[PDB]
Amino acid sequence: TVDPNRAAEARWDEASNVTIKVSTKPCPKCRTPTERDGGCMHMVCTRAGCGFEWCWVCQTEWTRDCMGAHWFG
Amino acid sequence: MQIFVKTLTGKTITLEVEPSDTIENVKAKIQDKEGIPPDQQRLIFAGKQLEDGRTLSDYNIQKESTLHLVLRLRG
Ligand SMILES: [Zn+2]
Ligand SMILES: [Zn+2]
Repeated sequence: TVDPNRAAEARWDEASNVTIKVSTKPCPKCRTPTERDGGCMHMVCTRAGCGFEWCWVCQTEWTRDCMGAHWFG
Repeated sequence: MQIFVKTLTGKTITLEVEPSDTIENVKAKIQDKEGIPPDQQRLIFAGKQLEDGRTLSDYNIQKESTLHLVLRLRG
């Protein structure tokens, strides 16, 4: 008894959002996946509304304890 | 054609490109206006990655298509 809304601007963004959430760790402060190259544990959150630096292993902020104990893997 | 490049920030950008544009030229056109280095651009199109040596036609990318821009870190 009601006409449903129609759109096509879906599935491509969804499948990209799913693939990124499984291939990259979510930033602790903004739940946004952040890319990691090489083997340094020094992660810088790629979201402008964040800037948060974090240890890829520890899920907490970047600190001297993380620089001595595992700067890289 | 206009495409949309959706960053991991939430800033989505407009970009004018041809079906014949190489993925390298798409990244250079992102660097021009956004300042973002091409070697730090991981383009994703529906799970698939865009290789720099391919074109927009090689991925069947049409007008109004929305690409994911993942920003690669150096650590
Ligand atoms: Zn963040
Ligand atoms: Zn640590």
